[PDB]
Amino acid sequence: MGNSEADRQLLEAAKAGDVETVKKLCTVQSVNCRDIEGRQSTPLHFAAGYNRVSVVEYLLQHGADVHAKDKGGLVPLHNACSYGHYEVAELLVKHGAVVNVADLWKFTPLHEAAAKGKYEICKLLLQHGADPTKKNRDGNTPLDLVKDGDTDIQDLL
Amino acid sequence: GNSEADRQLLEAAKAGDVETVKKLCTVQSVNCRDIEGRQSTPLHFAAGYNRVSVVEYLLQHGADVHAKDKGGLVPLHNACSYGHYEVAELLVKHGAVVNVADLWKFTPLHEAAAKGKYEICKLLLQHGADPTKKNRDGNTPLDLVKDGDTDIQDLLR
Amino acid sequence: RQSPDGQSFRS
Amino acid sequence: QRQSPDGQSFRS
Repeated sequence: MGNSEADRQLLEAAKAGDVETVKKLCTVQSVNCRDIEGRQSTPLHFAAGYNRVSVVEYLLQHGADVHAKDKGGLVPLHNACSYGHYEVAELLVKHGAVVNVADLWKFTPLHEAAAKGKYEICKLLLQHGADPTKKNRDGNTPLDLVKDGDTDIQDLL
Repeated sequence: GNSEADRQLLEAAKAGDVETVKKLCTVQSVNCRDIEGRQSTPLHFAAGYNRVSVVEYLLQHGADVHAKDKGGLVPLHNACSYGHYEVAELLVKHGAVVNVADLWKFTPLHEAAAKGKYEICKLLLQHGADPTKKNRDGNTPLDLVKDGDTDIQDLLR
Repeated sequence: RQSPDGQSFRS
Repeated sequence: QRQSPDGQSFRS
């Protein structure tokens, strides 16, 4: 089974930053619908990972769930951090995003940012109390995931 | 005042309204200036307000990375002052001069440093930004760093 | 473990 | 005096 045409259109619009279509399709029932076809992202996951600030804003003001997890355990903040979207990350935290949350393999937003080499995001998450000693399933901290030649995030971490 | 077309183009650039930019932007209009503000061009507006699609279209349609507003600022100043990394990346890729100075001799690195933007500073540095250049006051970008953005200070050290 | 939905750059 | 460039830090 697939999503209704309307939830499909809502998810697409969020991925594309089409705030006018989001307004049209966003209700209390639909706001946290899931892309069952893909990896079960909510509109907010899509908006966050694609850096659609105006959609993130609208979604959050309409009861979007900062705690909702996709098929792999990720919350929208993971998406924002993995892709280095600083403002989005800041908006999520401002609206209640838990910074220390872990996905199914115990990766935290900070693991993501570190591995991705996203310096400002690391500082942001730390500046907001993210725990650098957290280990994922492999026993790796965020520091452990920092690439060689990325000397500057190491010292930060 | 500006012609209506020019006014609409400048507003659309500020707004990130790329479809309206595409309809108004010609070789004659692309570097028009806002005579009722600080003589920003459409690229100054798009860069300052982090309109990536607009920045990209404009760069591909004759927009001048060397154009200066009433204060001698080029669009890279705008991007750096407001911490828009991708915008700054796009400007530098299209040949923005990293060491350009405004009327007070502030360089983009002076702006990034004062506004506490690390990755921007790192980008400018990697591109030959001169951390020793002094503005008219005798201040280097290092001089302008807020104590304590010690990472920035260390970067510029 | 696959990527999240999204991308780094708007360009 | 020197003035801010046109722009803003956050889209929101």
